[PDB]
This record gives sequence, C-alpha cells and structure tokens, in this order.
Amino acid sequence: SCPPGQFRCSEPPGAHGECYPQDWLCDGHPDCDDGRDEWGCG
Repeated sequence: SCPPGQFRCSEPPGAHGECYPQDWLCDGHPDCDDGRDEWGCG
C-alpha cells in the first residue's frame, strides 16, 4: 500500500518506509532484503 504497483518488503505498516515495484514480486530474482518478494510468488 504505496503508489499502485508498489509494495513494501521487510518492514510492516505503521512504519511506512520505502516500497519496491510489484514487478519485483516474483521477478525470478529476490530483492526483499530477505528475498521474500520471491516467496510463494503470490
């Protein structure tokens, strides 16, 4: 919950932080600083 097509990785809400594209949600390459963008691909 950022702009559309952008999600947040390894920091929960109430600490809004800096998101990444949902292109970088199952890219075939991790980036989540845990790679939890890859995890389960949905």
